[PDB]
Amino acid sequence: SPLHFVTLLGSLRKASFNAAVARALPEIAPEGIAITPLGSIGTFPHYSQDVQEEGFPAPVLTMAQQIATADAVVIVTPEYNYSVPGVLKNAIDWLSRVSPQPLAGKPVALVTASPGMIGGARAQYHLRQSLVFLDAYVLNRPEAMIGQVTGKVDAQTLELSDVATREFLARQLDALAALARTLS
Amino acid sequence: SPLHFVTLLGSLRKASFNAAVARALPEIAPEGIAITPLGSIGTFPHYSQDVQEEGFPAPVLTMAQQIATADAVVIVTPEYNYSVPGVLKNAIDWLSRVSPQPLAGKPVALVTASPGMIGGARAQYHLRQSLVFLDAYVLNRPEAMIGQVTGKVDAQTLELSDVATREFLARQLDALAALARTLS
Amino acid sequence: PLHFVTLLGSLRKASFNAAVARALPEIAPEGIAITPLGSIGTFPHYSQDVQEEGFPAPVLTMAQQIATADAVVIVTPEYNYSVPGVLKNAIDWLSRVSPQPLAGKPVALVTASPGMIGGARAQYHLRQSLVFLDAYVLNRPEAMIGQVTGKVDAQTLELSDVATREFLARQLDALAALARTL
Amino acid sequence: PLHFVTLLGSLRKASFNAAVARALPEIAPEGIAITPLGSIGTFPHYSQDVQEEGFPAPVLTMAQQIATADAVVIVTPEYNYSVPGVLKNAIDWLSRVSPQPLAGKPVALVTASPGMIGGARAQYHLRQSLVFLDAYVLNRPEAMIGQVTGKVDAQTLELSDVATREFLARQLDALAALARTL
Ligand SMILES: Cc1cc2nc3c(=O)[nH]c(=O)nc-3n(C[C@H](O)[C@H](O)[C@H](O)COP(=O)(O)O)c2cc1C
Ligand SMILES: Cc1cc2nc3c(=O)[nH]c(=O)nc-3n(C[C@H](O)[C@H](O)[C@H](O)COP(=O)(O)O)c2cc1C
Ligand SMILES: Cc1cc2nc3c(=O)[nH]c(=O)nc-3n(C[C@H](O)[C@H](O)[C@H](O)COP(=O)(O)O)c2cc1C
Ligand SMILES: Cc1cc2nc3c(=O)[nH]c(=O)nc-3n(C[C@H](O)[C@H](O)[C@H](O)COP(=O)(O)O)c2cc1C
Ligand SMILES: [Cl-]
Ligand SMILES: [Cl-]
Repeated sequence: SPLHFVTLLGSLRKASFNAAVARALPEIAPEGIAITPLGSIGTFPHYSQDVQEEGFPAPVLTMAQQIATADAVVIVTPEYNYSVPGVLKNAIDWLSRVSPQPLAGKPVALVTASPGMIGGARAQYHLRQSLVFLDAYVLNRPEAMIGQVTGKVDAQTLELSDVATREFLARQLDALAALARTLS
Repeated sequence: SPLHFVTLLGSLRKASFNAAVARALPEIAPEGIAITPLGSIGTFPHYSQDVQEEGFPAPVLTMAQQIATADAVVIVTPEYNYSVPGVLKNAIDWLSRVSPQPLAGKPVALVTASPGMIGGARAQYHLRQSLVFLDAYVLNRPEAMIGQVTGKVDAQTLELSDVATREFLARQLDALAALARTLS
Repeated sequence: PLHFVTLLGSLRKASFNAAVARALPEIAPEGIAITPLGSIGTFPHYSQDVQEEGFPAPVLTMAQQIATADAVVIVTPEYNYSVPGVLKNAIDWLSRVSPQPLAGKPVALVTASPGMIGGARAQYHLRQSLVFLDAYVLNRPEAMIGQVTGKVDAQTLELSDVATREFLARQLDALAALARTL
Repeated sequence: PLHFVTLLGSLRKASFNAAVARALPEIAPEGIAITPLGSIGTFPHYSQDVQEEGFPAPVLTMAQQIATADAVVIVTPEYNYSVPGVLKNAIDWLSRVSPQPLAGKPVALVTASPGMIGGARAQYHLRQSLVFLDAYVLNRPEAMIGQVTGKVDAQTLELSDVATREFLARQLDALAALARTL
């Protein structure tokens, strides 16, 4: 049983640490699980009910269908102002108005990375609150808060090289895989 | 002592109930307090550190200076997916990177309106969490959650006419005024 | 073939949440037996010192009834925009138990309140603790019983409101489907 | 000319948060007297039934020491991603007091933990209750003492760490400025 996971990325900057983390998920995945990245949340317009009425942005239905046809989603994001980046919450707001709504019943795992010690934990719980409304099924264990990320991805090379973080994340994908196969 | 309050609006749609609420604040204000609306959060680009480096969007510094020169801010917003609209969190993310940062030390009052019973309370507390980081001074009492807003603003005329809601909000501005004069 | 237990967050005899909790066995969908756990009020305040002189008997007892239950329904009021301390104290004791009763446990929440918001805030704080305990907490439908005052007979102390009974039976239906699935 | 009281969220003799709480009077900026409130452990579990037979004596006592204090420093661990039930129980009792001691009260929070996060999650849940109580809770600087194990002498039970003592003295400075301002 080959699973397909897609990753949703909360940062827009080229040198993003969270992006480096996301890029590593596919090389980290345990055999039997392919992982690809979704489109950029940066292509979405700001959510407006007027825009919705005129019609859903193509990039939003694209992301909706890729999530819906995926076996699980891994959300990978920094924490902004003790919460979720507004850009990322904005992508969530759009996906939440689609019918059928793509996150409903969808296995979901969260990963946050910060240069600081909290490792973006404040973000994960606000994001959970929204996901309750969307009826996603978010993995409780293990939680992935990557503090001091600056020390875990080597500079100029962009890559996540920290061995223990790769182990941790690889095991989180396994649990996500097990969660998905159990709601199947 | 004449105070000046500005209002930050969380919805983009023309027929927004929260917009109707905001529009009423100035006619509601107690003598000695002028209230004007800020620019639209819809003119901001998605927050990106790359964009920041190239330079702050003009609409962001505009809003920063209007807030900083204001005696207090009233934030008026719907709740999206049990949290703050991503568009509004995105405007918050931008303002948070300005120097000096405009919300630091700023008296702030929150107002949320929902057609439902919760009246957007889930949003107010997530928004508070962010505002702690920004060092804003957000009014505890009275809290303004306007549930069943559909019944409180008359249709086709756009206006907030519910007498008790106007009283409640007018008294919340007074408390905001008292909070501001006390940090002065 | 399905057994649910109820954990109650108010101690006062005339508690609105207690009324709600008593109706659950009555309105439950057939094939579902729902029984009440013991009172959270018999726990001492958590303390690691006390724990190291062995677990309070009722703590092991409740741990036992939860662990071998198919699901837990937590029915509680909201105190100060959050979970009642006494309820949270129960949850704290249970979280230290030998193997921890709530790991993997299907859970539904029900809050009741005289006010507008119906204990909504309490639920989300509770969800955050349940994450750490690896409980599987039902998303839909959420049960917030605001304006409880008019839905419970002031004498008799039974939730009269028919619509509310029907709603809770549906939440039970959903909680069952969550349990069988997991 | 400034008086702060401390409210402690752990009951265990060898509590890391207790160590932190004892250092506060020592490192306090001159002109600031800091004394400990009574133990939250002497409260019974909240109940409206108990309340209607009059408030537990220690509840009125603590209400009294808080109300006439210039500020409160709440020092507590994090239990299950939230506030310890026993601490929350104290807060629950205080919230019902005659006039409520925390309305308008300047407050700083300090959490300590062996782990990375240092009780961060606890603080934000607590802030949500304090909103309803109209406490004025200091934003900057926030004091999360992660990895507390290495900052407190295992024998002696005093927070040895110099940097941490210096940080807390600054938070006290800030809490004072908040108090004089309000
Ligand atoms: C607007 C803004 C808000 C931020 N808020 C937080 C925060 O609340 N907590 C935190 O640890 N870091 C915060 N940061 C710092 C980010 O954690 C850090 O910039 C991180 O590397 C961004 O992730 P990225 O590298 O994937 O872009 C914030 C940064 C910005 C620009
Ligand atoms: C994407 C989206 C998410 C929403 N989330 C919530 C919610 O969590 N709680 C709620 O009560 N209403 C929610 N609503 C409904 C809004 O409360 C309602 O549409 C409101 O009138 C919008 O405010 P406005 O009239 O100022 O635009 C949501 C609406 C949208 C479009
Ligand atoms: C200490 C305390 C705190 C309370 N906090 C809230 C609150 O934050 N929101 C609310 O709607 N009701 C609050 N209430 C009121 C309860 O919702 C109400 O008393 C309810 O009936 C208690 O549940 P019960 O009837 O099952 O005992 C509080 C009550 C007490 C005693
Ligand atoms: C019931 C319980 C729940 C706990 N939950 C957490 C938690 O969520 N996060 C954390 O970092 N530590 C948690 N801890 C560990 C405490 O942070 C640690 O025991 C700390 O030393 C307690 O504070 P104290 O030393 O002052 O008693 C928990 C401990 C207990 C007993
Ligand atoms: Cl930062
Ligand atoms: Cl809706």
